[PDB]
Amino acid sequence: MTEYKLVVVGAGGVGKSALTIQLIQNHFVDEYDPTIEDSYRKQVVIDGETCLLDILDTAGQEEYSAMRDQYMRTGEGFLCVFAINNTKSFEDIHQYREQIKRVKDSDDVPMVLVGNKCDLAARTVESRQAQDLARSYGIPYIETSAKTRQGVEDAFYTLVREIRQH
Ligand SMILES: Nc1nc2c(ncn2[C@@H]2O[C@H](COP(=O)(O)OP(=O)(O)NP(=O)(O)O)[C@@H](O)[C@H]2O)c(=O)[nH]1
Ligand SMILES: [Ca+2]
Ligand SMILES: [Ca+2]
Ligand SMILES: [Mg+2]
Ligand SMILES: [Mg+2]
Repeated sequence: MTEYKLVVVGAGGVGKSALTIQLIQNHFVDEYDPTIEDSYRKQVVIDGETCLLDILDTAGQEEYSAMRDQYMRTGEGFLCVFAINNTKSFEDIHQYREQIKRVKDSDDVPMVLVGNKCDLAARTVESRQAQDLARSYGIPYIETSAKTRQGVEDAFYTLVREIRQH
């Protein structure tokens, strides 16, 4: 069947793991255990197509930045995650986009910009600001909460649909 290689990237603590685990395992991870690099695989039906999602859950802790080139090489689509209550994490997105862009040598890499933790009220990144960033990359912006499940399937499925447009 069709395999889609997704890679989840973004600053430490933005909820990359919580998002992936919510998608794959249907529960919310409340505790914070920084990730080195984990893999998840699951067969799902997306728009009538039975396919395999191979998802790489990457490290946001900057001390592991050396591992980025490797995973950006293999991945087919990238979920670029920031947290809506973390302005620095939003600012950090460009550095992830730029590296993906360099590694793929393409201004046309399947990506989705994700504003996570939308269940929290301490918002410092307004939807419109993120929409604008995404528009500049030519990609969708989707808000999510790994806690409530809001937008979680939408984000990952949209990334699959972006890979399909390429
Ligand atoms: N309220 C709320 N908390 C969230 C959400 N997503 C993640 N968190 C919380 O934020 C913390 C960090 O989540 P985690 O998924 O570990 O982040 P990460 O981006 O994978 N970190 P790392 O880059 O170090 O691997 C955890 O306490 C988790 O419960 C969300 O949507 N809402
Ligand atoms: Ca829990
Ligand atoms: Ca682009
Ligand atoms: Mg993690
Ligand atoms: Mg502001």
